Amino acid sequence: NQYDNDVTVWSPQGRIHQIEYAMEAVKQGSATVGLKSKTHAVLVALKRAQSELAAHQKKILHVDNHIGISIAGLTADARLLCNFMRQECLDSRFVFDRPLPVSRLVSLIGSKTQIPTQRYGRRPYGVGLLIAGYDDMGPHIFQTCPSANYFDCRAMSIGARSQSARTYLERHMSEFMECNLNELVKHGLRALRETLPAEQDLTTKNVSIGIVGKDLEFTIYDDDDVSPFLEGLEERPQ
Amino acid sequence: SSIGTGYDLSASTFSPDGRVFQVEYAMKAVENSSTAIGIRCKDGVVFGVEKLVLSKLYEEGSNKRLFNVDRHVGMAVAGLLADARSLADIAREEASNFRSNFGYNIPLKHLADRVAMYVHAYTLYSAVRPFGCSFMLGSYSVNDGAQLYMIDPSGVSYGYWGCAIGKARQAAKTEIEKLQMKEMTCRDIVKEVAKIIYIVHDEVKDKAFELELSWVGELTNGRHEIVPKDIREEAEKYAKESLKE
Amino acid sequence: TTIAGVVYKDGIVLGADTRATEGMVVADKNCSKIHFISPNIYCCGAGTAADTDMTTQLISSNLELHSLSTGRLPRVVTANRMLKQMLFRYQGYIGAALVLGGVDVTGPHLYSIYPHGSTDKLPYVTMGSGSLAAMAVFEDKFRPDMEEEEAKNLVSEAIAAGIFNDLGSGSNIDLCVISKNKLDFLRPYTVPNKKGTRLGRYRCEKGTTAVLTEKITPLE
Amino acid sequence: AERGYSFSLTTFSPSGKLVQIEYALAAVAGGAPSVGIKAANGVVLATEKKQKSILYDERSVHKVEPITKHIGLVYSGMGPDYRVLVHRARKLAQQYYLVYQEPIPTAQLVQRVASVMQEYTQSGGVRPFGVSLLICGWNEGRPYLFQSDPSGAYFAWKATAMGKNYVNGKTFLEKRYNEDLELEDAIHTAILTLKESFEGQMTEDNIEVGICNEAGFRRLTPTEVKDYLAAIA
Amino acid sequence: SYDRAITVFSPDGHLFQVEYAQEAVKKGSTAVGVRGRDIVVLGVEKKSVAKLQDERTVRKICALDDNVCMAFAGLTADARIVINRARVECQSHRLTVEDPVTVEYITRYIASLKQRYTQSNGRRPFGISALIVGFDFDGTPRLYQTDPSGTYHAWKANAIGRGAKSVREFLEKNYTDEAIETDDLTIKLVIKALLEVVQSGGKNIELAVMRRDQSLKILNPEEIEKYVAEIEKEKEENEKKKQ
Amino acid sequence: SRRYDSRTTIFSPEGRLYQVEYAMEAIGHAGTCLGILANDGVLLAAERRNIHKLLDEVFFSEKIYKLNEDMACSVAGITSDANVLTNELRLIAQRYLLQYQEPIPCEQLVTALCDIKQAYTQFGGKRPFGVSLLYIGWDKHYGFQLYQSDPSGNYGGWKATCIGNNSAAAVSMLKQDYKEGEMTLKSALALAIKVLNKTMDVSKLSAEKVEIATLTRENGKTVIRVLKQKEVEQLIKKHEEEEAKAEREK
Amino acid sequence: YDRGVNTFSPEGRLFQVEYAIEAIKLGSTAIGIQTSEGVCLAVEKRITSPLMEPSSIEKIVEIDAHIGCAMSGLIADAKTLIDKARVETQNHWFTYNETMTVESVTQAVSNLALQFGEEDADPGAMSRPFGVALLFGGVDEKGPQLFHMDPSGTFVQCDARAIGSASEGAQSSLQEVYHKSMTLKEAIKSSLIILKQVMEEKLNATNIELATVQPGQNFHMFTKEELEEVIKDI
Amino acid sequence: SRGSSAGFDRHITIFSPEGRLYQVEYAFKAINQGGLTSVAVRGKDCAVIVTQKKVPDKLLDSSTVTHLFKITENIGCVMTGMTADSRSQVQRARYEAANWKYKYGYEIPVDMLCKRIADISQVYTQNAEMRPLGCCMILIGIDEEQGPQVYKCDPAGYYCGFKATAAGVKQTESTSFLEKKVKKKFDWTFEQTVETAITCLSTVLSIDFKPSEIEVGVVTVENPKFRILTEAEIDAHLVALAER
Ligand SMILES: CC(C)C[C@H](NC(=O)[C@H](CCc1ccccc1)NC(=O)CN1CCOCC1)C(=O)N[C@@H](Cc1ccccc1)C(=O)N[C@@H](CC(C)C)[C@@H](O)[C@H](C)CO
Repeated sequence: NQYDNDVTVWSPQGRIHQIEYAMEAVKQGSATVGLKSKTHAVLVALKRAQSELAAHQKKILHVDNHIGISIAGLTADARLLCNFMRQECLDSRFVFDRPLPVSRLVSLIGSKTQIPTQRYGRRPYGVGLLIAGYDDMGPHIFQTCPSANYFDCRAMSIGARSQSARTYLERHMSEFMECNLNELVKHGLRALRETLPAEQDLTTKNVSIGIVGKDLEFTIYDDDDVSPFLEGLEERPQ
Repeated sequence: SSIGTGYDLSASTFSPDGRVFQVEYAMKAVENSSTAIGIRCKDGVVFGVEKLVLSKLYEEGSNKRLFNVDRHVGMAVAGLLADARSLADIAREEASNFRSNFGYNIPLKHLADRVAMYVHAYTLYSAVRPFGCSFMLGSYSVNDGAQLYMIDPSGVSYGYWGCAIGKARQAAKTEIEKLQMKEMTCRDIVKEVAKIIYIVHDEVKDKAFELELSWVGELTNGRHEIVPKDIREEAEKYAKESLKE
Repeated sequence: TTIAGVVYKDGIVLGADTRATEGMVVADKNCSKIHFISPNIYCCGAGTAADTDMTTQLISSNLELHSLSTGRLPRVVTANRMLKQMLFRYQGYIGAALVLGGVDVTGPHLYSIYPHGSTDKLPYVTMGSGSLAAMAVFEDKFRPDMEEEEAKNLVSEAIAAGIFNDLGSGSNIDLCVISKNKLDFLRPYTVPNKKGTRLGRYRCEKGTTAVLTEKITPLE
Repeated sequence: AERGYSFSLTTFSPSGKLVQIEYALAAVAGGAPSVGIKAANGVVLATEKKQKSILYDERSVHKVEPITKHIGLVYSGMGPDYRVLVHRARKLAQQYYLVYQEPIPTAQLVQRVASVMQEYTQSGGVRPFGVSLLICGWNEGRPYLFQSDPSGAYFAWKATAMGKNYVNGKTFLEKRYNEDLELEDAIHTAILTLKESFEGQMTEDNIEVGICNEAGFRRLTPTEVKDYLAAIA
Repeated sequence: SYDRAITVFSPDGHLFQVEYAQEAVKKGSTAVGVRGRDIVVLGVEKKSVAKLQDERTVRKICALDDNVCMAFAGLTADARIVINRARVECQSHRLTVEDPVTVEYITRYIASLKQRYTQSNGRRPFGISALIVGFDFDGTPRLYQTDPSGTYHAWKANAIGRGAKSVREFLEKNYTDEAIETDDLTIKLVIKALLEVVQSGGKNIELAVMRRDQSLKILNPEEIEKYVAEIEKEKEENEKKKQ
Repeated sequence: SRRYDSRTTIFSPEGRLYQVEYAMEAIGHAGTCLGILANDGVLLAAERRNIHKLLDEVFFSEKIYKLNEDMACSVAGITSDANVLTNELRLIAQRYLLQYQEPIPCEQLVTALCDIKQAYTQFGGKRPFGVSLLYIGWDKHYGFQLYQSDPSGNYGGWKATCIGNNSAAAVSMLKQDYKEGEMTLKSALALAIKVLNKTMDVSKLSAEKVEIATLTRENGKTVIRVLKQKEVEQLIKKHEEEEAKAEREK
Repeated sequence: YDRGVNTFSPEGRLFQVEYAIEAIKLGSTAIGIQTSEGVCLAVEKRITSPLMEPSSIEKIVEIDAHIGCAMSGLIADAKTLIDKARVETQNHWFTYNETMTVESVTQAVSNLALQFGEEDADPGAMSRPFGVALLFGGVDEKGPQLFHMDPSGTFVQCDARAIGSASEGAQSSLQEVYHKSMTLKEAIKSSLIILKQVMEEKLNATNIELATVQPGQNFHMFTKEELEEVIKDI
Repeated sequence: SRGSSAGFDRHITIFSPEGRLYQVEYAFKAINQGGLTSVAVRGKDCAVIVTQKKVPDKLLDSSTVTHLFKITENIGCVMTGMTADSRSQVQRARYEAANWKYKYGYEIPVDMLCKRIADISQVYTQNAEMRPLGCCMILIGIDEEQGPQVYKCDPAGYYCGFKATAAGVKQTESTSFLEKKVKKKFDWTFEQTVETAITCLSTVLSIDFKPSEIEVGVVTVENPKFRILTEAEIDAHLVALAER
């Protein structure tokens, strides 16, 4: 209780409680899935709604022509980090006239987000990110945490009840690398839908898709443009 | 060895018995991390890291605990990873500045000294908290020799022949002592490193793990490089076989 | 001005004239150009008067602080470093040419310091508008390890050359002898120039000045 | 990285007491005793320079310090704080001299140093000085003795004492001393009032004395102290 | 500098420092003000009459410009600060814009200042409330009220300070079109409202009035005693011959 | 960092500033200091706490400061804070003089200092100045003037007031013997002697223990003078000759 | 027990922000309805005294000729945000010679969300979140749009939304009467009805304010007479 | 009083009711945490430093384990206490020395260096944002006229010149030894000084060192350059001691 309120205070057990509390912010948001084939990187996000009269929250954001993200946590921090990534990409294009390698952008995210976890009066970024990108090393799915740690993934899921999605993806990793785009998005949608009780399922009103690849810039499908993906899926079990 | 009545909430505050508990807590954060060892032979330095895998979903080579600080200097980290990466940035920048100012590759002892001073600068104020990681810097040159240094969260820097940091630090040190690295070569050493890593690893409590390896010596023209897949799989085979005795 | 400095067997002799000009007019007939730095270090100033003043004063002050903290007698190299570094930091905008002389724990030391911040350690130096004449006297009649009175004669001779040959120099000759255990700050060491005596009485008797307004005011 | 605490560490208690200043005075009334005596033709400062071993080199650090050629200092309290205040005082004096080309009046130096000490009772992230200062000087013919305490307050003294047993020393000086004394006499009664608390064989290395007449301020040599400490001369 | 959050939210959603400042306003001398047809009157109660104190140097009514006057309630020093900054602003407005100043504008400025002090680091809310009064061009007489929170409103008549609720209720029950139909009647309304809470006197009451295109006029204790005499006479010629 | 902060510029739940009140408590323990306004002048009279046999007395005064050629002030509380504030007052006065080429009106100087004190009460996180001040002066706008300022940054103009130890009783006692419009410097000095006599804890009252200064208008110029011990003794003796006289009628 | 203004709860949220959300619940309730014929915003004024001029209570303001805003909670905090919005729209007009989309304005204001803190900050930087909630109703190229924003900075589009003290009940009543094809008159009527339900005082022409922004007409604040003519058909 | 406390006087550098600074004393206790002891002895024509070299691991390049530091060619030092803080203070010392020579044109006196370092420590003593360093510094070197100089500075801000001193765990015992040995008045030669130091440490720890258990710094009048003794020339003194 005395080691809870500052990010500059180590616990006697070698832990920083503010960082972990910040990590808990990711689980507060709606779940999201990211997976890559060998040609495409795909983000599938479950949009959440307050009431039935409120539109669904944006979960997928455009960063650069070759990079997009899916957020999970505080939308303000998400917008901040997003603008940062956008700025870094623009800088890279301005200086070198070539798109910024995704891994380097992720490294910069790590460096930036690490700073406030070591200064008094500062706080960690209350947001988790799934980054889908394509460069001359192929497609990439990355994950960034409030603890400023980042991971290079074959597949990943973060947020509320994302454990189900994780469990699903962990079985189909081997399938992922050879799937075509439609099958990849399918797998993503199944993983995403696993994080739901049987009384509810995916809809064109509550599902967003972000796709980037060797033949496609990062694009966001939101409403009627999602139907070609949903229509072509199993009935799921109970 | 356990006081905490407000005397352990800051690095700007001494304990009544003359201790800075924040630093020690950071060291405990280092202790809770997976073990990373590094050993110096007569012709260079070899690094080995027990990189625990938290999920099969993660790509191979994710969360590298082995860094390239300079073209002639490698870095093995243990503990809070973000801090370790920031420290890697600081070390890199220090080496770059040294080159830009003096015109040659930075001597390892000096780099270790500088970075260590930077680390120590955090064990003194309430405005910042000590780094939660320990690390090892390895290098080789013909005019300098083979060198291996280590820095803990307090800012202490020392030169080692063999060193380990993490959970089974002592358990690894007892295994390193058995070796005669003052006569052996980095080629033979890799196998022994992988071996000690597999020995020290606890297959029960900790789940699956990936092994990281790093060269820096005469066999690499003074460049710090990753161990080729061939030699790595060879060393892992030697280790898995040596675990049946 | 016309300042000089020499190093003899037992120490150092510093010389200077006393003429201060503004334009081509003598403003001060008696100006002290030999400045106190430390009890064992003195410095002659030529160039922009206020600059030499404030510079020499500042360095004197800093040296007082220095010796106050160190408890020892100030070294000449210290005054030299302070002076040259300050002057160099201002890139010559401080018009201060200086002759720094003093006796140390290491012996007698004489420096010349130009306003751009360069220094020269020499057995004898000259600075000022009359420095060429004085330097001619030095180059003609200097020998190493002179006796005190001999060196005093030489320096006063140099300053004299500056006084009579340079329109920028004039009036008295001030000397400063500094040995390992003596400080002779001889003010008017020589008055080689004298104003002619008045040949008339132009005294105005009380009443010759017409007055329009008067007001007396008592004090205490 | 570092910045600083911007808030006062010295605040008013409900009773109205600036507690940290009082604790600072508690630190002052705990150090070696120091006496100061103004004597018509001069001023005397004296202090207990009792080390704590034969290994100490008493001829390296001094308690009686000169500020300028005409002003001197002794103290009661913490050494380091005193040292800081000495450096600062010297600097202030040099500033005054650079501006006016005239040696700083003792009262002025006292006031300025007092302002400096006052700062540390209000400025952020700092404690007051654990030091009381006795400042002697010779300005405009007359001699001067001043005291400045941690609060930044200052008083003019004919004679006084600080440190351990400053009350007994104050009554002692109040009785066994008065005006019209010469410098010699003042030094005598100063070493005498210092002897009223010297729990040991008071040598020439156990105490330090500085004098300030109209010929400047200086520290008395151990030899002169030996001559005086012969209970005569 | 002092980078410390002073005014923050409480778990129940309150800004405690601001509320405390409002309580500091509650301890202030009662200040009332009413708006009429061609006049506007501001009066302040318990002036802490010590009779050894110069009345002029402690007035709670201050002019901001030739157009706008203002009374206050709470910490007098803070009020001095706010008043001076308001005057400076009144001049700056003339500098950047040829036109003078509207009452609403300067009120908005004061309010914004207070709020800024409710949301800034290292600072602390002003412990005052203000009754701002003026006759901006177009002739329309206006009265506004401010709050430590930064909120501000317009009123026909209002009161702040010690027992402000009582005078507010009185004014509510007494503010008619019949009352304040004449200047002297509006002033009498202010005096009555003040007497309904003040410790029964007249030497405790400071009243001032602004009228049309004229300057601010403070009422001498003689004139105040006259109006109070007429008020004490109307309370015995319409309240004594019926009760 | 946030833990060590004593929060010096923060409202108390009742709506008050605690450090200010505590500073007032500090002032209540300081030497008694009063001032009275007359028709031909104005005066300050303060108890002296620096009263010891071994003190050197090298200044014109102890608690009386000259601020301006037309203005002087007296102080009560922490003396060092008082030094700061007085120095700053002199600064302000000289600035106004430099700007308008005429002496600063007294009230303007007072307000000028009070804005600084208030600033110390509202932000910065510093402790306030534990000092109350009494200002006496003359200007071409309001003639002779007396003012009082508290650490709250609050001030007021008085015809007679007191500040320091036993200030309350002194105030009521001044209320008793006040004289709006009929006050002369002499009667004011008598009043000062009386009040300072009853209020000072150590009775009898020697001239050693008190300190009196007067500001008057003489031939176009303003005169500020601190009374010598003899004059004070005259006032005291006269007070006793007026006290032993009224007690005859019994 | 005091803590920093950027401290996280074990649940994973910022204390100050949550407390600001709690602060909104004490404010005047406001309702915004989106309709293909235009957007409408209505809000109670909560007059606490007959002496208080009700025309000086504006909880509905004009951001620009095509965008209006309704606010609930600590209004003093909202003033700053409103001015920032106006300035942003005008800057955008200056730079690009076009109007801002409602979403862009809402986002711009939402960028001032967690712009508070103690250390490592500017001297004039915010010390605490804004204790206010906003409804942005306007007409752009995407037609009529209504947005909602809270101190968290999370902003989202709504077809119909109620903020304030009577948030929940009014939201339920809104859900009961909203179909994505209402006429603007129906929206205004429903708004005033729900308002009359949730208000403690008797709903009249001086008790509330209503404003509409429609594809053909600029931001319009309903006058007393028009308000009466809608209240008429109660 | 007599151990009293109030407020945060045990957490930061503010005064206790009895006028103490608890954090400073705690720093002095932090000096002992290293578990080592250093001895400094001044001779007639030299100055000697000796310190434990606890190397409990064969995995350490024993050449990197040192508490002796060269500040200047003619100024040496030994640090006792927290290692990192010690290295920090050494860096600062080197800076102040180099800067001194740059500004004033002559080598800094050991006196002035120590005074400077102590003055820097005083700030840590007076400011609450930082905490004093858990180390003690002992400087040695030859002065142009005052000859051999051995100075020492504390975390408290205290600095002093010494005929001999010690620091660390067995400080008091070592001082009590040294003053007893000084009163006897011997001919303080080089070997006398070195032997006195080594035997002080030895009879204070009861160890009788191997030549790889201690390290010895030294500075002579005939050779003013700070010199570190090899294992061999230490073993020379060691075997020179076991004869009388
Ligand atoms: C009359 C005395 C009190 C001082 C005299 N002052 C002056 O001449 C000052 C110069 C101020 C200045 C401003 C900016 C930059 C430089 C200088 N002039 C004025 O005060 C008034 N004037 C303003 C406009 O009309 C002309 C001068 C002076 O400095 N004289 C120098 C000569 C000089 C050099 C460069 C610039 C200006 C003057 C001098 O005597 N120097 C002697 C050395 C001493 C004084 C240490 C010698 O060098 C000998 C006499 C030859 O001049």
